[PDB]
Amino acid sequence: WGYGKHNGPEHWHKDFPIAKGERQSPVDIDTHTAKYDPSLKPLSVSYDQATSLRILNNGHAFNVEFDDSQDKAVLKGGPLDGTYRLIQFHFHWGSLDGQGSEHTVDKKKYAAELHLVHWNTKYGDFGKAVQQPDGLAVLGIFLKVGSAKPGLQKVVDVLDSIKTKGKSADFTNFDPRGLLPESLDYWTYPGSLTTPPLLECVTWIVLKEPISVSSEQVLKFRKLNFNGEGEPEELMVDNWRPAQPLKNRQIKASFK
Ligand SMILES: Nc1ccc2c(c1)S(=O)(=O)NC2=O
Ligand SMILES: [Zn+2]
Repeated sequence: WGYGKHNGPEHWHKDFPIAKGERQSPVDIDTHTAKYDPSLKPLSVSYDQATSLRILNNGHAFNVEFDDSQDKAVLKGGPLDGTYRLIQFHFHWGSLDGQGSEHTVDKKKYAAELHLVHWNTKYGDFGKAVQQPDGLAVLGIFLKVGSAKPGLQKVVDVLDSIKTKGKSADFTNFDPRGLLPESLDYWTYPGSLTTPPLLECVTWIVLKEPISVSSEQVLKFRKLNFNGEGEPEELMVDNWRPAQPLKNRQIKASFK
């Protein structure tokens, strides 16, 4: 599986039949269909004690990994019951500034989308959490091209060291608060992982307010490679799944 013609999203259902399931992600967020829920509590993002460890090119995206062996960076509140622990973040992006996000907003595609992945601590570890319908909470943040995001630049600068699949680099003392917009207003709905195995385990929490990154920052994302060292260069671009049918679901908004 990957993102090309021959093994991209339209093919994934053959190995992963859940691809055509009842709660697949991403979706288009139709802002005028979403229901404002005055009872959704504010989101609590508690990243003070976050301990970043490593950055890895996995052949599909790059992942910034965290020490999740204790409650140190956690998401609570909003639509969530209990405490969800940050494990990793990664992005999805385009070959052009006009595409790259997975979620869309009134069919608008952003240049990229950040996903901060958390697991429900009632399930003990990530692997058990993904078997549960409320196992994960993914905080999704859109990226638009404009001004640079200074809190992204440490990431951008290490990409050269992980150009190809399987490469990793120590990535300590990275503060993911630097990647958040000002507002924590959000939409939320029940969905899935957006890559195989496409498990239907996610509560999505998608911020309304995009962050702005520079063109130069996103260009550096686009210099990464899907292939391994020594193989023909296939640029890591357009690593996004397109919108899937909403089916029998409701999107709730935290704001009017
Ligand atoms: N645990 C996860 C593993 C991979 C992915 C996700 C979660 S995502 O945030 O749905 N987008 C993904 O690629
Ligand atoms: Zn993702």
